[PDB]
Amino acid sequence: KVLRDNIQGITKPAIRRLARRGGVKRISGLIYEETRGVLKVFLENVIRDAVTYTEHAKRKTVTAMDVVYALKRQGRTLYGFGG
Amino acid sequence: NIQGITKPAIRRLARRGGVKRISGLIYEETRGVLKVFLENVIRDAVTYTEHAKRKTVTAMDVVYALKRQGRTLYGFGG
Amino acid sequence: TRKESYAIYVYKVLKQVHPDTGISSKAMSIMNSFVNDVFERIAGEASRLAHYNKRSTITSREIQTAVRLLLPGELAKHAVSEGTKAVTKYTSA
Amino acid sequence: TRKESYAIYVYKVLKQVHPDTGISSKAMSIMNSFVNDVFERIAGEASRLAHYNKRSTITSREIQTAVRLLLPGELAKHAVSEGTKAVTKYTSA
Amino acid sequence: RYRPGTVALREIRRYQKSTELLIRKLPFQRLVREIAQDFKTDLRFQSSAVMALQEASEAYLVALFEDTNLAAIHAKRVTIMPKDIQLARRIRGER
Amino acid sequence: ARKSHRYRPGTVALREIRRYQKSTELLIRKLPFQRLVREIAQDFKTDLRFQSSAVMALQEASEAYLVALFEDTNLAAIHAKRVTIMPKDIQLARRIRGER
Amino acid sequence: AKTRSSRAGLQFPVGRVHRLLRKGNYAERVGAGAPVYLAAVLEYLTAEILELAGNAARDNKKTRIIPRHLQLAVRNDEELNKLLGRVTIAQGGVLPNIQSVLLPK
Amino acid sequence: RAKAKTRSSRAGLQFPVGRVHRLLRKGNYAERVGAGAPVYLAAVLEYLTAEILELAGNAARDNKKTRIIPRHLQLAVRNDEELNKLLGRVTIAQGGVLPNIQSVLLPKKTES
Amino acid sequence: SVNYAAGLSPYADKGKCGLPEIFDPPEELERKVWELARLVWQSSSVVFHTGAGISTASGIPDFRGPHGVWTMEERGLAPKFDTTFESARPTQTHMALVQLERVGLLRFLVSQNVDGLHVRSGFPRDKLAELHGNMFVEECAKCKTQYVRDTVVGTMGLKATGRLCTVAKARGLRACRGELRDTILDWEDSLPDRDLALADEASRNADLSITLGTSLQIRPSGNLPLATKRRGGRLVIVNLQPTKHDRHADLRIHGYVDEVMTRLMKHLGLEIPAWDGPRVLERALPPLP
DNA sequence: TGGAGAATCCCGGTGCCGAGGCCGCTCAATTGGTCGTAGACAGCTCTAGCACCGCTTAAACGCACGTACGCGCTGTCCCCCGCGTTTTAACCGCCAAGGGGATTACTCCCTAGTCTCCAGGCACGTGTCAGATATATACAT
DNA sequence: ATGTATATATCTGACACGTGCCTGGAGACTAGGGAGTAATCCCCTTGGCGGTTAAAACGCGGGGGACAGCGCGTACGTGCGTTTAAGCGGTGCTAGAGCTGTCTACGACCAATTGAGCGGCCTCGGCACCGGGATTCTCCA
Ligand SMILES: *C1O[C@@H]2[C@H](O)[C@@H](COP(=O)(O)OP(=O)(O)OC[C@H]3O[C@@H](n4cnc5c(N)ncnc54)[C@H](O)[C@@H]3O)O[C@@H]2S1
Ligand SMILES: [Zn+2]
Repeated sequence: KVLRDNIQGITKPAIRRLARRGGVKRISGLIYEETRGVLKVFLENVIRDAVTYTEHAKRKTVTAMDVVYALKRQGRTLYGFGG
Repeated sequence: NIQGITKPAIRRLARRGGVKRISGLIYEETRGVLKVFLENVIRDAVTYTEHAKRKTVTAMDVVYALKRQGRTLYGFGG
Repeated sequence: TRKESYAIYVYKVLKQVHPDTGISSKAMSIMNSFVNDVFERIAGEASRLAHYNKRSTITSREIQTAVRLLLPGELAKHAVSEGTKAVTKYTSA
Repeated sequence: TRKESYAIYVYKVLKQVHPDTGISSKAMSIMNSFVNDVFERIAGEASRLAHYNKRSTITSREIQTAVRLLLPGELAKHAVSEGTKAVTKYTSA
Repeated sequence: RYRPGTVALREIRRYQKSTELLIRKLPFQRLVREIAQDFKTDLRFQSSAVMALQEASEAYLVALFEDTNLAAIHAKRVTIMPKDIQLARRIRGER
Repeated sequence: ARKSHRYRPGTVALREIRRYQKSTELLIRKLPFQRLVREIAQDFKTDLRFQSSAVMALQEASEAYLVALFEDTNLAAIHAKRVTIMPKDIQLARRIRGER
Repeated sequence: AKTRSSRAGLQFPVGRVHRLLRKGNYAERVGAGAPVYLAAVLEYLTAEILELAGNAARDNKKTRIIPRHLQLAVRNDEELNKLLGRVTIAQGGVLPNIQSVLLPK
Repeated sequence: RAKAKTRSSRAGLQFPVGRVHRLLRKGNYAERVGAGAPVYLAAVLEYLTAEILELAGNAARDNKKTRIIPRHLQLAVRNDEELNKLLGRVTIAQGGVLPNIQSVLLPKKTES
Repeated sequence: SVNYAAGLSPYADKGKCGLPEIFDPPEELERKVWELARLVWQSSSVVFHTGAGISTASGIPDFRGPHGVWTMEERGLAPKFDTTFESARPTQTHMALVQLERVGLLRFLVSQNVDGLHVRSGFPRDKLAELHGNMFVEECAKCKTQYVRDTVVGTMGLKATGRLCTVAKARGLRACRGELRDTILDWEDSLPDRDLALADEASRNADLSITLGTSLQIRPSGNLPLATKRRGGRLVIVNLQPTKHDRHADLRIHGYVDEVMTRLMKHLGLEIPAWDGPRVLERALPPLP
């Protein structure tokens, strides 16, 4: 129930695919840990805002609209989930 | 009238920024960037002024223009 | 309870501009979100314009100034032209 | 003309925290603008929070949530602490 | 066999043409739940919520990698290193 | 008190950096900048009167913007194993910032 | 006709726009001409984005519109891109492009 | 009527509660405003002002002055990570910039 | 006993290594300390000035003398040391000055040494002015809060030590996180604000100030007793080497500071406490009869 | 220059879940009328933006010289990349439990709206205090 | 005897304090509706299991470029002397910013009416998927 070190779930081929989508032709070995850390920080910010929205609404589920509002607050408005 | 921003002025701005050496071709690019930034801010401020039916561009209009562009400026009221 | 969406009017506009083209549910939801966001932007800017000048009513002038402040050049000019056309055709009849 | 500002209250707070220290007029203007900006941000976030939950009122809960969303780090924690203490003292009276 | 570097461009073209979600869904959901465990305990994420989180994260990472590649090319290189990511995040006001 | 020819090219620049990062006065001549603001605003609405505080606010905003841009440009130039900021550094800094 | 949207040359709901303006906590009073203007602007912007998306779909040998077409339409037009710079379209992907030096020589 | 003791005095604050209540009501943020919202908002504003002013006074002490100027406010803000994050987009007028010189630009000693 | 010669900066324009250790005849020294005692016993505002000649008796070498660190670093290479700041045994003069403050005769003290032995001797910190600094004191960069440590911070040039400020404030204002920099002035560095201000005030108010164990060659620290005699007042310069203001000196000694201070106390009938560890005390102790 | 291939564009067949149309209707949009006031319009004034000039002089501009840096070429080596086999766990399909989101009554406490009373807050005046500059005196060379 | 440094005095500016004046805030009050609070329903999330199998992991070799070093040209830094227009302090003028006064066109609100957009209903097809045929840079030669 207490999930641990799931950041390793973001594997080397996944970050490589993301880089290739971003136009990268060659990727250093050290890039993967840095990308994992950046993704973790971004997720922590977005999830903190979403959980704040949820807890204010007296709910116990993180609705998609909570994530949409959290992204909108941080200037990363997302279209395709309502709002 | 753009040349009023002299090379020593841009050098002083760079020194404030932290720059140690400045290529000779920096100055034109800095002038262009300044012109674009001022164009945007002035356009917003003049639109605000025209809306309020004023012939004078009040300072608060510039403050609101900057706030709209995500560059809130303190010390001028508002 | 039933929810509100701009699906019907987006459909009508799509049929008017592309009479032989469809649209996916995901694309319709994206368009609904876009319409909501642009409406919120314009309305909030109009409210700020009214509040700045001590006005208490969001008239067509506030909306015009907001749409001129939000959209870039060509988009703002076309939007303001169409809004003026709509108001003229509305008040006239 | 009747102008409104937070100058007196800022000066009172300063003299409460720094018994022997002045403040320039320009610095006072910056502080007044800062108070206005933070007030606007917190109030707007509270309004959006009220609109999301289909509520038609703003309460200490909405302001607390807005403070949590806006202020980062220990700043938000201590701001919430001070607001809660103020509200409980006010209600106790 | 292919001389190194030629299939990197092929992967670039293939993964830029397509629009699916690059990261695997289940590990990302586990990561999101682990992250959320820190703030409040025993949440219940809607599937749409985790899909939104994944879309946002993938878009953010693709944009960050594009900026990082621009920084690397500016540095007279072809390979992106952590310093390029640091530069890209610093020039954008992040961190 | 404290505890107590030609300069090598590079030391006077450091002295200038130390001097200008410890002061607060605006680093652009007020009259030419005011003329520039009037010229830029000329293209939008003619016979437009500017408050003095408006010109001062514009100057402060532009000064802060250019100083921040030059800070990012210097960081980019250092990243490229260099000391002299070039136009490509400014272009990269703006492009990463999102303005370009 | 009877409906305000019909009297104006629009397809968007003027009544719904007016109700949202009144209930949205924007101002104490809402002018009778504001809903017409706001609906007109929304209709024009939807028309523009849908026209570009449909053009992309036609160029993509597709008879419908999918998020990818919307993303391509938004990113391939400078004015809309500046308008929608801080938005991400789910399932929209990224505009295809490669750097000028990574190409084979 | 009895003696008019202001809401701020009862709350214990220094910022005005009645004024912030009026700003909330006339600001068009909600159809109605709670009776505890002005108190909480005023307390938060007072705390933030007190933090900025305390750091500015420390800055002025370090700079050898007895009067706060915009430079002291800028130094107080940019030297605190939380305030810098909160005030990231602001440009405090006449505040200058922090004294930052990159290590690479510094000269190399151990001469002679 | 780490030397503040290379630690300060490579630039060192001392230009003083030939220092004849002139010693006074015992009878002339006795008469001079006698007249100094007669003057000081009646002078009200008395402020002292301790340099790096007092702690030479402790064991840490001086700077300018024949055994001075700078002297050895200039003439060849032979820096000799015996003790350490942690093990630094306070000199009898430190406790003598502590007693002088206790009885209230010592109005103020403006030292320029670095070991902080006066602070470790229990001298009220509100009465001292460590112009150059003190190793056992690290101050918070942010809020200028000063911490007395029992172990040397171990840094030079006003630099971060690695510990964050650990004091808190009222109203819920967040506890500070200052870098906790050190206190020792490198060449061409500013003095400590109101410590220097208090030293100037005390020396101006001092109608009789005696400067001990210092050559007075250094900035302000050697100039305070110049101002102690301007606008009135007498200056007594007790030092072996010829000081930079002997021409302006109203008195002079050639002998051990320990011996002359002991004779001064014996004439005054005053006794001396016998050192301690880091028994630091800040608030001014009440005057004694 | 030429020649074999992995991967890619494209033609033919086609069937399911999603796009598209039907329709009853029920709550929201529409028409007409009443009333208070927010703002349209006109006046007055006097604040401050604007225009111009003379004198000071701090800064801008042009040139000269040299060195510190940028830039390019060349040579490791080492660190990725591409490919092939193992294996590791995602993915999908289906099924169960039950928590928690969503809707519905009752109601009751809280806040909008009014009115009256009056001290807190602002505009102005002022004098006092602090800081900076200039002059005079004393000391040193 | 002259030059420089320090100290004291005077002048100017800015601001904290003091004062009267007024209007926006506090106390007391009532009415009604927003939202607590409890009950009920069932949608969707969690959880599990099992099979096929797509993608991750690991190893191995080679070859591409990262990086360091060295050498050459020249562009910028620094300095100096000549220019010039910014800065400051004057007056002198007037466009229009801000306030006030008056009145009416318009938005809020309400009653009564009806119609159109939504939930659930079914029908039909666009393209993902499959088979193979022809085509483009890679790599080698
Ligand atoms: C930065 O910090 C350093 C510190 O603050 C002082 C150290 O030098 P001073 O104290 O100014 O002078 P100093 O070199 O100590 O001159 C005193 C002279 O006295 C001689 N001496 C040794 N022991 C003595 C006793 N017991 N009595 C009298 N004189 C004595 C020394 O040999 C020395 O010549 O400034 C620096 S810079
Ligand atoms: Zn501290």
